[PDB]
Amino acid sequence: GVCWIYYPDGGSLVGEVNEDGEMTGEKIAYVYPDERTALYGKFIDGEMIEGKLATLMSTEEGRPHFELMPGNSVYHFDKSTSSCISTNALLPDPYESERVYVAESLISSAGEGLFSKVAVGPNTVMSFYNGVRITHQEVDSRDWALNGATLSLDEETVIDVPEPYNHVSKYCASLGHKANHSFTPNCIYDMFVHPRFGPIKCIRTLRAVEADEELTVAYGYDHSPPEAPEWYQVELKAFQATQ
Amino acid sequence: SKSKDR
Ligand SMILES: Nc1ncnc2c1ncn2[C@@H]1O[C@H](CSCC[C@H](N)C(=O)O)[C@@H](O)[C@H]1O
Ligand code: NA
Repeated sequence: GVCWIYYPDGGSLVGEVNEDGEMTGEKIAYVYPDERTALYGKFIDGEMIEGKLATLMSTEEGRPHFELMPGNSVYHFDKSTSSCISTNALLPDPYESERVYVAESLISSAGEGLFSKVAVGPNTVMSFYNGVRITHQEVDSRDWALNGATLSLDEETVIDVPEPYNHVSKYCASLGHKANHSFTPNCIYDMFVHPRFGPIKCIRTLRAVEADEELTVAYGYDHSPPEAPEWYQVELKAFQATQ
Repeated sequence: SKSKDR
């Protein structure tokens, strides 16, 4: 009967597979890593065609029972390209929206930062880092002023949130690019397979975090190639002294 | 590399 297929990050696809063993049907769901928030509806071979926001209320004999959320929030597989970040740049991720918000950073002169909405435990996925997909060659050969929000995805791809999409008034489908740097972070970047964004990275807590605590990540620039923006070099000197 | 987390 029903099958659950988990990703390493804890998200899953669940439903009755078809005669070919594929996640294809009108009652398939992607379930986020809270094992509660779900996108339920039409999938073809595990690709989300029309996922409606739902809550996983219970399971019976392994079968998930959902309640659809009010409204008509629907989502589809919408992987970015080199030039298009999203078909719905202003449509937030529903899992992320209940976990983080953007506000002025507590770090001096650091602009906006990303904050926890609620108290969470260690190993909790908080936020998604989606962006356009460009090459290391393009990124490495341009000035640092353009590389504020670049995140390496793999050996071939860098994810970027370029102007003006680094303003939430123009892009808020994901918010991972809003987390500031710390050499003593409370989060890490981790691999994530998202039903809307595809293979991206996420921000995951490494320890318990309180409500309204700023989320920080080590940006992990090369210290001995330091190939890094000036503010990072300045704080690296500071960090190294406390050691 | 001019990107994070490489
Ligand atoms: N520890 C730190 N100190 C100073 N500036 C920081 C910082 N961590 C991040 N930043 C700033 O944040 C940018 C990366 S994007 C992070 C979100 C950004 N503060 C925003 O308002 O959208 C960097 O270019 C730098 O301007
Ligand atoms: Na799950």
